[PDB]
Amino acid sequence: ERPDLAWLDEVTMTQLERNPYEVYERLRAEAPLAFVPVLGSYVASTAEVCREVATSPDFEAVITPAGGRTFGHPAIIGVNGDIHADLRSMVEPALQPAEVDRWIDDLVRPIARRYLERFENDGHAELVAQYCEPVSVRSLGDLLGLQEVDSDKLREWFAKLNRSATNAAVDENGEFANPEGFAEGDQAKAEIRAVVDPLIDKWIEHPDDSAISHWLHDGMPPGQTRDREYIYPTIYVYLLGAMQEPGHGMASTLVGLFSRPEQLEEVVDDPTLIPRAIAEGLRWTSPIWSATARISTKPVTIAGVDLPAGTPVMLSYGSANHDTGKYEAPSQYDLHRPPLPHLAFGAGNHACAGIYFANHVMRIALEELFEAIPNLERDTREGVEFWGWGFRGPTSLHVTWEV
Ligand code: HEM
Ligand SMILES: COc1cccc(CO)c1O
Repeated sequence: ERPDLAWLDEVTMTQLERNPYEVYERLRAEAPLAFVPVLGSYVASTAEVCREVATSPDFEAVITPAGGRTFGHPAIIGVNGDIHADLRSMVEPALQPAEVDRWIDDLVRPIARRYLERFENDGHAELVAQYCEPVSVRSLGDLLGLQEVDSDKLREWFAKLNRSATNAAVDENGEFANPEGFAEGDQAKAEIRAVVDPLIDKWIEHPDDSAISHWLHDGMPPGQTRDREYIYPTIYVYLLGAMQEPGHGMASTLVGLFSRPEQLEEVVDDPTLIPRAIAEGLRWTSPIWSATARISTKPVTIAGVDLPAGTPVMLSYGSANHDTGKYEAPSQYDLHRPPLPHLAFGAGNHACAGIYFANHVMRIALEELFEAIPNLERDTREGVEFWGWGFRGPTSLHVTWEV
């Protein structure tokens, strides 16, 4: 429809998944709010537009089409008003900074040590599968009450939910181009139900300190629980992004540091720089790259585009974090970049609820990794490939060290 952007008609889903940064570099210059045909949606690509849409009183949350097919209702990311307020009040207690600080060290540090002991003397490792993902899912899984769900299974679940929730491609008529791509999401949800329904049955009668037990009971009249159908979509939301993203953030931060060997050495030598390294890592390759959206509630003009009411806008925060209006050479990882605001945790009333927790998980994991393997080096025989448009991270991270 927009004539000068006719080249967007030839952008493919595979291209965006393999590397979205060249298309989005053009979008940020040509059309900070642009309709991308293969995605079937307007997309916000700059920091100014993403922040404006995410915080505007004329927009509210909406789930992406593939997200809605994957999660249903009421996914915390896709609802508003009283339901959103209730779901926020449900999840926020265990994520409060004063609460996290009471137990985060005793949670994550023994988990990190357990996985490190399996390989720290091998001299080689694939850190995504052997360390980053397991620590991320084991830490959250224990907090949630899924202690008996193996980390291999949690990792499989977030991979399947990832592919289902980012199965966004549409055809010429706006219909999903790959309808078969939701089936493995449906299979994961069925497996999750078989595992979690007995745990809920038990928590209803015998509450404990697990987060899901508290989701059932907190704030409820005596003897009542939230219906499991009301909380399952937020359980699924956790089993995708809350499980996946801290592992993604760790791994991207390591890849970035390896790209700047002088900076990797600084951080190993001075672990107090790890939080700064992670913040730059999240900006440099945002784990949640383009997974959420908002919808206009009235006619509104954004970046020169007059949008009717009811218009969805995808928030490509991963592109916003390479906005050259804010950052110098954003495609380069730079630990010594001035610490500026970033959008890797989103913005507004639907901004990430788990920032403080996530930052500590990533911090502790990297502290223990560098303590156990100070001479870590990247395996330069194997290149690092990143994959993902909705969620983005390295598919593997082969490293070596002198034993
Ligand atoms: C590095 C790790 C993480 C990153 C980069 C990240 C980023 C994000 C982003 C970009 C959003 C969408 C915000 C928006 O639409 O404006 C989000 C939402 C959310 N995140 Fe995080 N997240 C991470 C980890 C976690 C963890 C570990 C948890 C839970 C323990 C969590 C809980 C949530 C919740 C509940 C929401 C939905 C908020 C709402 O819609 O009201 N996140 N996150
Ligand atoms: C915390 O988990 C999520 C955050 C934002 C988006 C999704 C899925 O679209 C998530 O699962």
